[PDB]
Amino acid sequence: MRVGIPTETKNNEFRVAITPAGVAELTRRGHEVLIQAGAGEGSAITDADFKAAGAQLVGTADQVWADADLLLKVKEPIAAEYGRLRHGQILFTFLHLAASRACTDALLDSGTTSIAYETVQTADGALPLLAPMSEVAGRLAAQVGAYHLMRTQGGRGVLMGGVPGVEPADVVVIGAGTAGYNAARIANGMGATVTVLDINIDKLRQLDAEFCGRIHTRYSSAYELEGAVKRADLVIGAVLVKAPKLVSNSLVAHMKPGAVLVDIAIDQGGCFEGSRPTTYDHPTFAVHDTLFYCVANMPASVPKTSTYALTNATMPYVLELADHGWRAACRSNPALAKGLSTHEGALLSERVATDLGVPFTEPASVLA
Amino acid sequence: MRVGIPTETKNNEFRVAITPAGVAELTRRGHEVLIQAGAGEGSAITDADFKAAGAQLVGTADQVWADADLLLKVKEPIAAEYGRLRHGQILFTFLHLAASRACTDALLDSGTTSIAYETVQTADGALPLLAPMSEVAGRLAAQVGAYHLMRTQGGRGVLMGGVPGVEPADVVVIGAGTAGYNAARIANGMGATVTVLDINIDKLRQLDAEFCGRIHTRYSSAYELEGAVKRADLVIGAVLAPKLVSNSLVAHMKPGAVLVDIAIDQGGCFEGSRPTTYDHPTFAVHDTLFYCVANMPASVPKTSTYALTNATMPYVLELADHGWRAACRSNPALAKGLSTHEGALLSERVATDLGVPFTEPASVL
Amino acid sequence: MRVGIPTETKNNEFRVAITPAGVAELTRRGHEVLIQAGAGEGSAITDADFKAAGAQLVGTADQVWADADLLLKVKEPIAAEYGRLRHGQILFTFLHLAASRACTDALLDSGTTSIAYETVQTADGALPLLAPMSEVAGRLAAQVGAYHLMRTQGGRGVLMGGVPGVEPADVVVIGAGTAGYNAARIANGMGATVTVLDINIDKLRQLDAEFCGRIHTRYSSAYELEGAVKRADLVIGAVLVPGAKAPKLVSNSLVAHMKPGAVLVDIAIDQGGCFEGSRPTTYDHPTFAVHDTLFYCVANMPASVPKTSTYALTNATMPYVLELADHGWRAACRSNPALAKGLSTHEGALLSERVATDLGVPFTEPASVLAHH
Amino acid sequence: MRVGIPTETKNNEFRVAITPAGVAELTRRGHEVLIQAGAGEGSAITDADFKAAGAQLVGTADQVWADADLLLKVKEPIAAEYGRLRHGQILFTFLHLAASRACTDALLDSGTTSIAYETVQTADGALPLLAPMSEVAGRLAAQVGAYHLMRTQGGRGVLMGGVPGVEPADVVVIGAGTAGYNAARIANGMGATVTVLDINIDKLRQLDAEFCGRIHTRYSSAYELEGAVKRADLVIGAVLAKAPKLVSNSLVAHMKPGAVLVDIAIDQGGCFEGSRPTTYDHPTFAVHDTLFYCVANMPASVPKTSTYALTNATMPYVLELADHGWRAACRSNPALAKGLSTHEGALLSERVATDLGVPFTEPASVLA
Amino acid sequence: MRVGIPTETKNNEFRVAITPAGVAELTRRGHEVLIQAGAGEGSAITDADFKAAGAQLVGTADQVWADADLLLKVKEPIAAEYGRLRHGQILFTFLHLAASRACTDALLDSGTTSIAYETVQTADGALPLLAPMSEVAGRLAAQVGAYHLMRTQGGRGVLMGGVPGVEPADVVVIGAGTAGYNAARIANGMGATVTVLDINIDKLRQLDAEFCGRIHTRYSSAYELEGAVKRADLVIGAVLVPGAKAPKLVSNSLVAHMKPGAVLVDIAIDQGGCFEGSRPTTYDHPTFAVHDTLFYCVANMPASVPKTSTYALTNATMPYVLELADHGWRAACRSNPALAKGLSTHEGALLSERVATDLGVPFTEPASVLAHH
Ligand SMILES: NC(=O)c1ccc[n+]([C@@H]2O[C@H](COP(=O)([O-])OP(=O)(O)OC[C@H]3O[C@@H](n4cnc5c(N)ncnc54)[C@H](O)[C@@H]3O)[C@@H](O)[C@H]2O)c1
Ligand SMILES: NC(=O)c1ccc[n+]([C@@H]2O[C@H](COP(=O)([O-])OP(=O)(O)OC[C@H]3O[C@@H](n4cnc5c(N)ncnc54)[C@H](O)[C@@H]3O)[C@@H](O)[C@H]2O)c1
Ligand SMILES: [Mg+2]
Ligand SMILES: [Mg+2]
Ligand SMILES: [Mg+2]
Repeated sequence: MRVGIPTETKNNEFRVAITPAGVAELTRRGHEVLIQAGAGEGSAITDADFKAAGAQLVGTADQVWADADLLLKVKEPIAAEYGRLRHGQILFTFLHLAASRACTDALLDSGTTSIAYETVQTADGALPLLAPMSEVAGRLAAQVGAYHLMRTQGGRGVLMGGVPGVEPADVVVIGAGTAGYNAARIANGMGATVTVLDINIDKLRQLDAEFCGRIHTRYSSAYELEGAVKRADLVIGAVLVKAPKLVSNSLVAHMKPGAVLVDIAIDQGGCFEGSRPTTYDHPTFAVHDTLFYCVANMPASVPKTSTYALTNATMPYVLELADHGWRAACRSNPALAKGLSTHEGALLSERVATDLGVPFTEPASVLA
Repeated sequence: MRVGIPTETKNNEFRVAITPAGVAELTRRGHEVLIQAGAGEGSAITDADFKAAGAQLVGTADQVWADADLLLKVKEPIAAEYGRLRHGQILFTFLHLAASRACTDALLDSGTTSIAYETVQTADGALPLLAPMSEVAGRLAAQVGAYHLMRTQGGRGVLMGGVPGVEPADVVVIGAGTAGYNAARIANGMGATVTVLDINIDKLRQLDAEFCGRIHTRYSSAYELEGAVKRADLVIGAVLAPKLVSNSLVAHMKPGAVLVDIAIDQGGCFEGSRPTTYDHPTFAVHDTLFYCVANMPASVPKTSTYALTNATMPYVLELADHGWRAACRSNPALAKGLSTHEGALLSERVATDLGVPFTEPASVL
Repeated sequence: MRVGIPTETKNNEFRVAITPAGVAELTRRGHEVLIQAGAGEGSAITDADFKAAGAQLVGTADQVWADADLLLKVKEPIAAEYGRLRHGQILFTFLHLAASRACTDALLDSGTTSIAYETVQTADGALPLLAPMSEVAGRLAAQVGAYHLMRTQGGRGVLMGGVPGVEPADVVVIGAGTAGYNAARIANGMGATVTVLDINIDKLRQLDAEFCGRIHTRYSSAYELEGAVKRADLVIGAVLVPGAKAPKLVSNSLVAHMKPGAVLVDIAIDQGGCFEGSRPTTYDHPTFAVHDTLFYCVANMPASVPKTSTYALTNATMPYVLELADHGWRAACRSNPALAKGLSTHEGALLSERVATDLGVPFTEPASVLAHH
Repeated sequence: MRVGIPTETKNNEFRVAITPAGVAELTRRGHEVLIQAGAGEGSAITDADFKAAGAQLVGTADQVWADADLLLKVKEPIAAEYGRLRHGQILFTFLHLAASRACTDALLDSGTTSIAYETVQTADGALPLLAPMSEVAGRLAAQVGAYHLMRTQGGRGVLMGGVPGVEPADVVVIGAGTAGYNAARIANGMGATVTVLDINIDKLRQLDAEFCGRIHTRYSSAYELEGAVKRADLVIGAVLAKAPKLVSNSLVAHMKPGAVLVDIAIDQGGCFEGSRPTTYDHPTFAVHDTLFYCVANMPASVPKTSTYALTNATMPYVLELADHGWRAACRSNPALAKGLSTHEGALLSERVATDLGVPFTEPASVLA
Repeated sequence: MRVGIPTETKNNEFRVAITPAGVAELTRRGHEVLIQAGAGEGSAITDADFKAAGAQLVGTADQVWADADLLLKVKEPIAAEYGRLRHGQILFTFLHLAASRACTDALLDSGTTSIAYETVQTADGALPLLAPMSEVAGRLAAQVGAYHLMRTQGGRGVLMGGVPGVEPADVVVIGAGTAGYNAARIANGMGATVTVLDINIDKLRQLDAEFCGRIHTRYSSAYELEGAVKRADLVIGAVLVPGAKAPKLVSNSLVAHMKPGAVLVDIAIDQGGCFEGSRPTTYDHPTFAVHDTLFYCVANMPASVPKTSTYALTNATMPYVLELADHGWRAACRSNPALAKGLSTHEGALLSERVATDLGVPFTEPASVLAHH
């Protein structure tokens, strides 16, 4: 079949839904790959690189959408693309349908078959396509937080690791899941004193074992959180579940002046009461005497790393969908089936259907 | 004696030349400490912190300068401050006289006694008061490198440590001195693959032992240096300056690669370096991003103030207890910082860089 | 029952399939242990050692095979042993059937019941009897690869760890399971720059955590594999699909692009090799040239460290040996799904699906020979 | 020559001034080694071990002192041994003569030639025979600190390393010399959060590099020291001339109830205002709501370790005294010569001479 | 001046005493560089590479030696080269004179001026030109020890690192200087249990700090050394007294009490060997039996990794080469006391005190040869 990857069109979205490794593998299996000219430029993949791997490069967005049987993207389609959606095409991308009725309705009205990266889920409950984006966000949180700690950025003016004889930044990571663990490991590699809070004591055991106690772990109670947050130079909100609000504005009021709060959970409401999504040009805002950083889609800022991280994870699903079509691919792999979102006007996600007050169609009935 | 610390007035300078630790020790010893109100605020030290330690908080800069026998600062006096300079006061601060005849003329015309932090020098040749600033600047170079590597900052789009299955940033540190060692260490801690270039094999050998081979060391031939730089996502120039990275070497670098010049305070070690500000920290050179902001340590004044004043403390105490002449006689390292006294220039290097007469430090001791 | 252990006969095979502690235990449970005289000498276990444990020592290999109900070995039967294979005997050893149409034929034609160590597989997917041998083979691969990088061995002439100011060897390990992890670990301990590829990203996460990113990890696509192999001084092939012949991942064409004097150690040679140019070699003559590189393809690597590997192996196999001796193959396999996955041949039936389909031989369901009545 | 080693006779001194290794090296060079029957049994050295190495075992202390040309000891001669001192013998042991007029006078009255372990000193200023004992004391201080932190010993009841989710002990080490570095190292290996205070920034740089930021370092000032001590569960005093009083009883008053303070400097006055030397059986006492541990001669607690650490250090010096006699050995080795204390009624240490108000005889005048 | 670099002639010696960038630097300074055709081939430096850099390629060894004012070599001249030694030439190379009366006599009888790399010595006592080779040899000692511990090499058959549940190899390193530290470090990286002995307790403290006690340290006395060696699978001899013949610390009767199949690598063989039974072996025939033990005694170990060792060496030597070329030996030694410490022979005088003491030969004070007029 024909696999199409258009240029991402969201403001500041520089990732692309495939790399040449991926193109080469599809091509080797007798799939034709159609890529819009310039699609990989944000990720430092040239048209030449993609063509060498086997792709046909196409001038236009609508030719890619009109000719592909499988359409790969990174983000959900936006308004300018709604008219490009079609019956008989499989769309595989991050969808976040609960967050957009316009998107969901555009997909339902088009008749298209869509599968969401973020709800693909293995039997142990893990989200293997979301996982690499959580790793990158976690790692970025630490770097971005160190930088905004600079006084020239409105921060308290504290270097992460201090220097001999001088106190390091005190870093608090809320959440020991994927993002959280990654934020802590990098803030620790920068010499900061890192404390991670979680109510999952097994996750705290893993940290304790992996850094041999260097990363502090505390059982997360409201009481312990308040105390840790009042002492912090840097707070990283890394709770994945809507995200609960663990840091009240009352609490922020008692923080050290110039403390930085980095909200990774922003892609689901934020885990700070005061969080509201930001953009790259205006990344941070003040709450009380404190600095909030809440940019949406953090991994888009490092496209060369994120493109590879995302697509290395999606590749085996991409291959199964190309080889076997959506129905058979979903029937063979219940993890892939958990991502099924729409098909010929049916909404196949019970979570989205109940959030939106839309009829739910059971996935099982469409796979027969 | 009275020790006086005014607020720093240079644009974007937020450090302060003493902490509460230093005031308590001066006070313990019977000296009076006078500090301009608000002086510690850029460094997150409040007036109340200073007062609890023993300081007297005075309302104006003019009063601090008038009444101090020993005047501690971070940066050289600027034009607005020239009228405050006075005979019979010891000024102790970073001066960099060879970079400013105006400042030199001001100190000479004032008759003041001054000692430069940066030329205080121990017998092994080390500069103990610059050292903490090089430590800070090396660590920052890693953090700031990492941030401008983001595509949104106009860098290539590479995360320092990558993630499992994905290539980390390739980081090259040129120079294995204090700053370089510190840049290498932070960048390695962030997960980047780090290569240090230097022609002192002994320093390479200490980096190899310290990190068990994890930080790569290459002896700095022209072939090694060019190959390393062309493969790099991030270059930290840390040679304390000669121009090691030519503009045409930069032409062959990966698009969107970041070059951070720590040497910028001494001309920079990249051909294309010119000094840059916090508001506009980077500029393009070919398809590459140069970061050359001056006084990097000023960015983290809570850290830098303590790093610096921990280093100056023993000298401050000796100046306070014994006065500049007795302290300088007892400690030749401190004497190496002598700059002016009662109209006379005491530095041969500054005198010859400015083509001005020079009084041998030994004259006055 | 009578359990028998013959002397290993494979080239330079110094391992044995039981130790004195094993014989004492079998003996204590009232079994007769028969051992071919000399069998343990390669592992420094003397006949007196084995006899004091409760074993009857036997002059001939033929007698051990004829008298044993359960026959324990380390390696697969070789050509000179095909005539010793018996109907109604249990053979418990490393088989690697997918790699040998001829060995499979002899087992099938003999009517024997065979269970392979390397397909014994627990619920979590782990291969507990292969594991210790993959640990040894992977550690060996790094030292053997380092040794062959020496110019005096025909290799490139590069030191594993370099020295200060001078680059280390670039080591590419394909596979991040037991063998690859151990190869990567030892190579990294010797100072090399180690990159590990796998298609299982969780294995790459584990390595990334264990060495805090010091050992590099790359998702294994053909595109990424070739780039890495072209840059490598030493390549270690360590991939597995359990019971299946190795996929050919490194083409002779790719090897033609490698640095002269590069070394390729194919640990997966026991399952047929994961390099196109791999063919089984021997401790006596372990290497051969392909294009301007040197291949190392020894299919019994742990044989050269028998004081380590005899014990590592028997620590793992002995609990399964005991179940087989006490209860017989069928009952033991019924009680333990993990042992059952090892089932390979019975009375001319091939019980392994991957082997069957890799060899183009008809397959018989294992459940059909274990079904209750 | 004849080298004699008697049994240590001070209360609770279980160390011995030679090991089998040392005996074998002396014996191989043609020296005769005479050892009091039972001398190494505190250090787990049987008479058989010494005998096998070439020693001659003798029944009585009297015989060892009478026949030895070089007498090796661990501690200074006590009152009962004063009559065993003699003209023409070399005595080589820890002397601390300034702390004892009775010992000093005994050495002088007897005419013996004595050399003090603790004043042997290389040209970088290091004290190589004292160094091993500081290493031991420092490491022990971490272990005894841990033990007396148990509530059952009167301490606050805090485990060094905590456990996942739970806060570790906060340990403050005052001084980054040999003892302090060693205490910081063990206390950190036990999982504690360790802060080291020193005014030597290059010693702090070394800690920062050796443990990669894990052991915190703070520039030492009374102000920093007060703050650190007020947060500590355990304070180790490791300042190495008499030791300065760095922790006042007033500061102790503001400490956490049940905090433990271990004074390694006790063998030169202690560095806590409240310190006074203790013994193994009554090792601790209360100051305000705090527990002080002040046992003199901590390395005696682990004679197997300490015997070997010490005699490894002294061995090259012993070999030279034996091969060459005291005069030639001292002329050739200025480090050994610095240990020179007495000879034929002359007092050869200027510090001891001025401290006791005795005539000072120049070591050079005797070395000619 | 004419600086000449002949091809190395020692067994399996693949290093060369200069690289193309060394040649360009001399040629830039106005010196003529003569290189024996083929001299760089073992280090993959072609005649063309050298010619490109500015060298004159000459066909015979004899012409290089006859024409060169400064003669750069890696190893000491051997018997076939003794006739090439010249009065009025400076020879700069590894000499190891305390270990060869024959080589010393040849240098003395020829009247040549020789400077040893291994006795050039900075005021801190470091030997900056030996160091890189010691790093290479120490790292190699670990990998060749591990190799010969294999049963297929006549070794004991123990894996360096063991595997979980099974004990690793027991490695003793004698000497905690450059080579000892590097061998301990690589052995430890392979998973071995490593014990290092030295009489310098400060070198033990460095090892203790660096590996937080993981590498064991023991003060070196005869008694400790014989306990440690009796328990060893592998012993690495790495002691030095600068310019002196190595002490024999490991007696043949001690070797008699070692484990059967133990491996002893004498890195110090270049200065005579620190084992009683040691004698120079070759990369062709590196081992021989002492009692039930295998001795390894290669005196040019870094020759096998020339891509690493040629650059490591020349990185260190080249600054001294430049000063010798520019100013002649006498002026250069006068300006640089470190280089002066290397001075070994001049016009029939032996300038090295330790060598003179060790060979029982008259010593001439080097300051006499450097005196002003
Ligand atoms: N030669 C010998 O003496 C000897 C001894 C022991 C083991 N071995 C062999 O070593 C091999 C490895 O064994 P193991 O115990 O490490 O297995 P393992 O299952 O633990 O790991 C094998 C890994 O290979 C990976 N893999 C499979 N296909 C891949 C591909 N196409 N690209 C990249 N990675 C891929 C898997 O994801 C898995 O992680 C086996 O063949 C085993 O029999 C040989
Ligand atoms: N075989 C080769 O190819 C080759 C190559 C390079 C170096 N080397 C040799 O390796 C040897 C060691 O060199 P290095 O650079 O490590 O030297 P080094 O000086 O750095 O270290 C030598 C160490 O040996 C210790 N030592 C001396 N006498 C001792 C004794 N009696 N007992 C225990 N320890 C003792 C010293 O205290 C010192 O720490 C030298 O002979 C050198 O020439 C050999
Ligand atoms: Mg398929
Ligand atoms: Mg002597
Ligand atoms: Mg010159």
